[PDB]
Amino acid sequence: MDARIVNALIGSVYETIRDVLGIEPKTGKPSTVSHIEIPHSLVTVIGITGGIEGSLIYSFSSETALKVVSAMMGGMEYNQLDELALSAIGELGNMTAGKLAMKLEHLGKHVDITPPTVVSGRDLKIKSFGVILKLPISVFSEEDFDLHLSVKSG
Amino acid sequence: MDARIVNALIGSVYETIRDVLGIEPKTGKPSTVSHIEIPHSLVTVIGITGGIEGSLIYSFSSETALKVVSAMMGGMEYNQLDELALSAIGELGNMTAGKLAMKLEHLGKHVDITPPTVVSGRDLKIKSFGVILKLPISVFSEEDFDLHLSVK
Repeated sequence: MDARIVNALIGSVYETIRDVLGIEPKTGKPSTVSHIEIPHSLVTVIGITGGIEGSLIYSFSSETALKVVSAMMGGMEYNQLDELALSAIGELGNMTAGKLAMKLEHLGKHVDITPPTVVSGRDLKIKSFGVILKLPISVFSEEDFDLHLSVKSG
Repeated sequence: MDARIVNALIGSVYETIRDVLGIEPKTGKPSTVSHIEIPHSLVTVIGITGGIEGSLIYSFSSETALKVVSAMMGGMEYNQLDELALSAIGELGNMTAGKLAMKLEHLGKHVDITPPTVVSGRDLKIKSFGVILKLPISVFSEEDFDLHLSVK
């Protein structure tokens, strides 16, 4: 996969979780993986079409979901994964793909971002297609966001 | 939601769950829902961009899944749900969305399709965004496939 892409992703995650959560993230080291293990119970999926067709998938614990939402809410404490709570997460990732989309444009990659689809369950397993990039991310805890970027084509 | 779309969807599903699986299915009755109530454990999610922004979410069971595989793999037998089985499952949803897209093209709207993502779990709950259309499908069992098309 193109480092430009990998970099384009990194910047989007960095800039985004800084403006929305107000905290500077710690991007980890890029890494190709064969499948996707979800240790959590909350997973979001965002499609991408065009220059590159695949996806952006990120998940995390319920405890982290809260700190996340509470952060988007300016500071208001929180502890209830209501409907808006799911929208919070969905909004976070959407804004991310939103920035990733713009950055790919500059480099000449015209892609379109799909709305998010937030899934939550117990023993979760996902099956994506294309080459799976893994980007380690530390927001509040050490690596509390295990994000992936699939590229079927592009 | 533009019935001209539900139109392209049910026909797409129909014409696809028909040629790929060789069986004509019964499309239930189009419903409008406030959210997606997941009655199964395996979902196939496919996204739409362009003319419309939304998704296509097939919901089916593990049992229902292997019957699709066998129905695709020349009708032989299939017991485990391994990667191949999975890739088959996606292609089916993918071939559908592909036809939905193709029908959309002829009515003005230009849309692009995302590759599918199969997810599975205990106590599933999918949060979707936008307006939603529910369409029940019966292939083998009665309503063994519940599909949702959330939009813009």
